[PDB]
Amino acid sequence: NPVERYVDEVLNEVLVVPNINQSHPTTSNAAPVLDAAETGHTNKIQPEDTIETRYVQSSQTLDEMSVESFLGRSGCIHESVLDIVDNYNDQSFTKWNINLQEMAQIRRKFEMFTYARFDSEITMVPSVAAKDGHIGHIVMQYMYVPPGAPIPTTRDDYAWQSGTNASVFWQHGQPFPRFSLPFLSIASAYYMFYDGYDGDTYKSRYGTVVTNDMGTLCSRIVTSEQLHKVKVVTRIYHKAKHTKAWCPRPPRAVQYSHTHTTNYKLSSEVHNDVAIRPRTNLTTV
Amino acid sequence: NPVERYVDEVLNEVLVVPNINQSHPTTSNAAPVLDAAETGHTNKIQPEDTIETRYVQSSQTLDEMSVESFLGRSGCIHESVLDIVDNYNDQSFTKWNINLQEMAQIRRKFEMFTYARFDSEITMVPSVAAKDGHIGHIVMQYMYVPPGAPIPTTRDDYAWQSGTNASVFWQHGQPFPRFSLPFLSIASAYYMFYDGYDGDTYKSRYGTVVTNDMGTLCSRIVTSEQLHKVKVVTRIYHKAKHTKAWCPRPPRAVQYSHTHTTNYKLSSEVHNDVAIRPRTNLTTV
Amino acid sequence: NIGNVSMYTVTLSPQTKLAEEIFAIKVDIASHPLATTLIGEIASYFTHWTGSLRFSFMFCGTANTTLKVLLAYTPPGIGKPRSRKEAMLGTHVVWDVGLQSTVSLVVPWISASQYRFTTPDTYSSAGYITCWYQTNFVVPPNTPNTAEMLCFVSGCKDFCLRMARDTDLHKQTGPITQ
Amino acid sequence: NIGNVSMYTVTLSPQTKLAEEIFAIKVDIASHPLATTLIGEIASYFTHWTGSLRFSFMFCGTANTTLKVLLAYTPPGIGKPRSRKEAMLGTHVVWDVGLQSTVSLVVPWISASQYRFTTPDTYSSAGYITCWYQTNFVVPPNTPNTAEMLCFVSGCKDFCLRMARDTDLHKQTGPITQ
Amino acid sequence: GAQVSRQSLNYFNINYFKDAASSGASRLD
Amino acid sequence: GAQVSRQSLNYFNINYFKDAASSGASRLD
Amino acid sequence: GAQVSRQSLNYFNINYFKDAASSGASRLD
Amino acid sequence: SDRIIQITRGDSTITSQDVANAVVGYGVWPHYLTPQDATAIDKPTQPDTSSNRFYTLDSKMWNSTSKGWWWKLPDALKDMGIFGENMFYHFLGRSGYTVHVQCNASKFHQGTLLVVMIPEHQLATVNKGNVNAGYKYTHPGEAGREVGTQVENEKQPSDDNWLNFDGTLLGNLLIFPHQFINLRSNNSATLIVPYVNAVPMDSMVRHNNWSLVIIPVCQLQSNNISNIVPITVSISPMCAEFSGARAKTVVQ
Amino acid sequence: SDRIIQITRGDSTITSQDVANAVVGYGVWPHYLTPQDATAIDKPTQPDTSSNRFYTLDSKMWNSTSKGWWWKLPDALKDMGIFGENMFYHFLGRSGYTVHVQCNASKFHQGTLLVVMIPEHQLATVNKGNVNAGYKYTHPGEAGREVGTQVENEKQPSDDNWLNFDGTLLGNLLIFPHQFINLRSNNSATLIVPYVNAVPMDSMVRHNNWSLVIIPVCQLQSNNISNIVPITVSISPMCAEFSGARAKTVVQ
Ligand SMILES: *C(=O)CCCCCCCCCCCCC
Ligand SMILES: *C(=O)CCCCCCCCCCCCC
Ligand SMILES: *C(=O)CCCCCCCCCCCCC
Ligand SMILES: CCCCCCCCCCCC(=O)O
Ligand SMILES: CCCCCCCCCCCC(=O)O
Repeated sequence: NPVERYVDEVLNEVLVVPNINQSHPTTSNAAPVLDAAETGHTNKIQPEDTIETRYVQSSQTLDEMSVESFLGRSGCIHESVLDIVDNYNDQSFTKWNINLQEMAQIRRKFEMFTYARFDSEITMVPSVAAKDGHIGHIVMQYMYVPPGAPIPTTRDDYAWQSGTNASVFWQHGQPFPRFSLPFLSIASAYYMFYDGYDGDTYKSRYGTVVTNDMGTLCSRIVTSEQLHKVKVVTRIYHKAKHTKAWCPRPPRAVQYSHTHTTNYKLSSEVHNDVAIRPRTNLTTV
Repeated sequence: NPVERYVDEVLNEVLVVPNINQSHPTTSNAAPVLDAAETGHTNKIQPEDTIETRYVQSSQTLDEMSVESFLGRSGCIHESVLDIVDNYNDQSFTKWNINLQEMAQIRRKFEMFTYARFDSEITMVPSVAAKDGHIGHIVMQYMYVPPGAPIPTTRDDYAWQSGTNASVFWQHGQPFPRFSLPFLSIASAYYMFYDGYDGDTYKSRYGTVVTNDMGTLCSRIVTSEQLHKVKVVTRIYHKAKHTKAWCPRPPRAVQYSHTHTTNYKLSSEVHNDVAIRPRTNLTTV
Repeated sequence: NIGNVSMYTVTLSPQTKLAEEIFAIKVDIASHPLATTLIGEIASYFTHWTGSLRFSFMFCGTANTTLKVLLAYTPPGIGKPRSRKEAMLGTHVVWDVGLQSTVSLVVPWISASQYRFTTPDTYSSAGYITCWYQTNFVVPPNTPNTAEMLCFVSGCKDFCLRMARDTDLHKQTGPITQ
Repeated sequence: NIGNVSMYTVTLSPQTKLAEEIFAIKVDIASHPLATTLIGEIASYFTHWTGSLRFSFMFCGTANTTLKVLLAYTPPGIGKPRSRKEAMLGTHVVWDVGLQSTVSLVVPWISASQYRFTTPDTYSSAGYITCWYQTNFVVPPNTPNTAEMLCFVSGCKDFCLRMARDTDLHKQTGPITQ
Repeated sequence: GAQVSRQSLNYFNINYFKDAASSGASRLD
Repeated sequence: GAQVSRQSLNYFNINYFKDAASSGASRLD
Repeated sequence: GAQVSRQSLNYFNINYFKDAASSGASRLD
Repeated sequence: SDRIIQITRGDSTITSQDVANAVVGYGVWPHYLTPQDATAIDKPTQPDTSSNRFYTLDSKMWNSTSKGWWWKLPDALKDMGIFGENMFYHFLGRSGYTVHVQCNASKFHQGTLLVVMIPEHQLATVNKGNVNAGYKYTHPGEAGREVGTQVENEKQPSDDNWLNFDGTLLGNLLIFPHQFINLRSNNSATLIVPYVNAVPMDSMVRHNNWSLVIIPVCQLQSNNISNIVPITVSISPMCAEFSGARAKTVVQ
Repeated sequence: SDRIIQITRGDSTITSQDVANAVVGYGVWPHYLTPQDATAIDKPTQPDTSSNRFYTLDSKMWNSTSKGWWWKLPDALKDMGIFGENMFYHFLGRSGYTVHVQCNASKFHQGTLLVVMIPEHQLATVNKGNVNAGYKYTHPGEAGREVGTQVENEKQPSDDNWLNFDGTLLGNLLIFPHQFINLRSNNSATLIVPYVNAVPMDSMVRHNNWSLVIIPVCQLQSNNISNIVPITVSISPMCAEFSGARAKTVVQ
């Protein structure tokens, strides 16, 4: 019943963990504790098998541990900066090659899976810093330029007309802009890792850069030159909706150094490079 | 009927007080007025038992005296201050170890019970003081950092990405931010008092500090450095929703001195420390 | 007595003058000395109150000590009684101390308005409850000549508080630090 | 050993003293050295944890090497056992190495509160798991006198994480460039 | 989320968010 | 777009926009 | 809080808040 | 007769011919933990009669200048037979109690003791900043604490009986389970309290659930002061069950 | 497989991949005392999992010159957790046991241990007239007795393994519940024994019901003698129940 299912959503009890049943002492030639890790399988022994447990009714749920929950939280993926210093025409617009590889926080979560398919919710948080005192009337334009569409080279470029491209206009004072984007890949899922090239020569590119092109985001201060200079920083937040993930993998142990690559750097003292805290010895807890 | 019950909600007549019935003169060997307080029980004698009362239909209700009503009112629990004096980078962000022990007004009400379980409604009231004249465009970020999550050490710390933590962004001019928080304890109820330690040594901690860790609230002015300095004071208001309370206790008679402890201070003239007004003598009303 | 447990006890003793007064307080739920009792404290969190109050008194003398006391409630519109005869004309209970230690006097809700203000208000002053010797505190030889009495207070079936407000029985004169 | 595969193996060898300690670690899911294991990493993305842990140990000596080891879990409220006798009084498994290489010790959920904090917290410390020689590492002549042992960890049917938070097991100290 | 009663005096007890904590004050027992 | 259930506890699962991507978080399997 | 009448000329007399004082002007006697 | 009472627990039977009824804390009689509320998954040990029996603590002397006494449970029983052993060998424990305070004088004596059972009686320190009561001071064992006798140490709790040792007025202690021992009417007080806590079971070594506070609200008086009037306390665990067995915890 | 075994008692689980079956003494599995056979009238305390769990004794070294070892029950467990506490706090006690002797070597080692459980193994003294074995000597605790190591005291029991320390021939010990640990076939021995006595319950302080005797009938031999071959014993009480609670008995 969708209504009973609805209540489960509200109470967050869609996925319940099993109970612990009462066990008793045993003397058998069947030893569940013994197994063989060589098989590649995990021994499914439970607490009732090693000790005498009591009956306990579990009331915990796994809803929050779902992939939708794990990846369904908005995190910053980019910080666009438009700092008017000495040339309005040149400093009033910018572009960014879209990707989820620049911020370690969210990148690491997505990278715990090999492939992922999801829709995106983008929320933008613009903040206008009054460098000279007043900010006037700030109106912004965020244009999504898919690969192929002409990228504007000036703040008054004809590409800004957005005859076909999607543009979001934000007027300072109004609530934060937000919009959704369907699964944009030409494949069935986004490659989180890609052991491939775009060719077979020594100079061929390697990794996700070959497969993950999401276009460019071109920003612009629509308002014309004002007496007082401002610094507009627009933070882009991304949330995954309707997510699916395949083939889980180990979490990134070292820091990220570049986008679209697993490359890393190690110091002379590697223990400083990983989260592992050195032990004094095996018996020191 | 939920509709008749609904009307009761609107009229606030869910819990009605009993009527007074007409009584008559009596001459009996059963004396209700006499009892024994030693038993630990209160004598349930009513007005009809001591005097000749008339019949009166009571129209008073106890709805407002409910625990939900008593604790269901928003009170200030914290005043966060971000005063830009001489260093923007250092003065533009702060943190607060969350607790309901800093404001006497609400603390005393909750402390009239030993254990309490409830959901929380948090409303924030930010006020930007224009120290130098203009305030520009102020955008705030309030991040809830659960115990364990990395606490930002700079205004541009990576922790601000909020890849998983809940963050609330407020843009000056928009209505006051507000959100709800589920019952956050690892226990079945919040300890209002705790006669225990986190260990068994002379240096073990005592009291609710051992059990009540709700994490940290980290604030930050998202907007970059502006010409004019401002002082942003954000007042956090907390309201209990869906409340339950157990084991009532005496109200705090003296002033609170510290958080998580019943400690107090007494002067040489203790009558000044309590609300008791000294009597001239027993017969002076 | 403030700061001592003695502030909770009333002492009784053999009198030489008849019908002497023992104590006299206001019936007002949030007035002193009722203010810091649990009911007074809770009442201070509200603006209006109504209903009857239940006052109980437990005799703590020896098992051989006798006494008859008159507990009276004087409705408003007059001053506190100057004598037992004056008090006796109002609502009262004659308490005979014996096997059962405690007695209860009920202060009936006698008011013009349905509710009264919790805070001290002239128009809504509830009256006075006084205590007098009905006879005398009598004891056999070799028995202590004084005895204590404890006083309790609670609300009857029709006590009710209304209009939530912040209390004036507790303050914060500085920051509560860690 | 950090930066080497050896950091994953425990070495066993013929002892001259009986009931010697082999290793001792905390049971806390997000404490070291459990922190970087998959379960520790995932646990670090949440604030509360609950349920039983499953610790497995695989013997990697020769087929002719014998050994009996005692694996014990000491519930909280006491220090780590100083001896095998002390450890043995708690939850434990006596592992006899033979045809089947791996053994599993289950650390039952024994706690006051339903959940514990994922981050190191005094009030919620889960206890210790220690390993001792039950007998000795015995080998025939012409057989290596030391052998390795691998240790695994996973959650039981009732393991559960709650309250999502950002991890402290990974950081970003600069911009990730193209 | 809507609890629709009828009596017509129809009562709608709507719950705009999917989390129980989001709802307002509770009803009396 | 409204998925109206009844139980009365009537449930309205409205979808304000015509594109599937526009909807909120998904239900659990 | 909705008083739904029918005549169709359906009338909805909604009361957005749970306190009687919150409602607007009264009807004539 | 309503004045008489007999309480049998295990191998102990206590009597009193002058009682003032009994009080069951919060109206709940002690009972074992149900699988619904349980959390620890191991089978609980329940000693029964060897644990749930009356243990008589050290007697105290009641005289004209006494300010009061207090004991904390389960701390007061840490050295009491099988119950004591069990609370140290196990991480977790759970129990209810029958508290029987005894005090007889004569029909020519007068005095009144206020016997209260306080849940989570978190003690305070006076004028010592944020320094809290030391573990040692809140764990006096069967000896309890005689109010107004100790030569203060920094971590010494409050001795202000009128302020309940925690900043609340004495007169309001009646909100907790209590009884009075008024020498003219009763010679004992009986309180049966259930297990009260925010968790199903807890560490008996670091968390004291209940606190037995005895304050003489009416001074002891008589014309035969040479005759000592003691106060004796007998406490009996009820439904005591423990979990998480290991080695015995030794507190220092 | 018939070679494998897993024994779970309370919070302990023991395994062995090379067993030679198990032996249930006299075919009777341990069980609690019935009201038909009972004599003491008080309700028995039954600790359950906190008592009925495996306790591992001090390991012994088996070498070419070893003559044997013996332990007496319940004496060997007098200092073992809750079981130990209970046997001293109570006058009466009753219990069954699961004895698991462990000894692993290699396929190039040879040796044979005779593991026997003897009921009422009343030890003898040799050439000492009518002087009997002293209480101290028959109560060695978890350390047991290493045959042929002590510098005799008058009250010192017999060390004649071939005469069973009581005047009977070793070869006939097979009449009692027993097993052999023959290094070429098994690495452990398991014996489950019931409560055997002429009375329903008894004093665990003065009467040792069972005696675990281990005699190496075939000398330990190998070409790698430097490698020590220990013998470890783990005993688990079963259906332990006690009666007649009082103060703890301290033996001197
Ligand atoms: C409940 O769980 C869903 C809440 C939906 C909010 C929208 C409420 C307004 C519904 C209007 C529908 C009109 C019916 C024709
Ligand atoms: C779904 O595909 C269309 C979404 C329509 C949005 C409006 C929802 C409110 C409907 C109120 C109707 C009241 C019924 C009388
Ligand atoms: C009355 O007590 C509750 C008031 C509820 C306010 C919401 C009104 C809008 C209801 C729209 C429902 C559409 C029906 C499908
Ligand atoms: C225009 C705002 C940003 C939209 C990003 C959605 C596309 C996410 C694809 C992730 C591929 C990757 O970078 O590895
Ligand atoms: C982040 C805003 C503040 C949220 C506070 C909710 C938690 C209340 C817990 C009260 C425990 C205490 O401090 O004694």
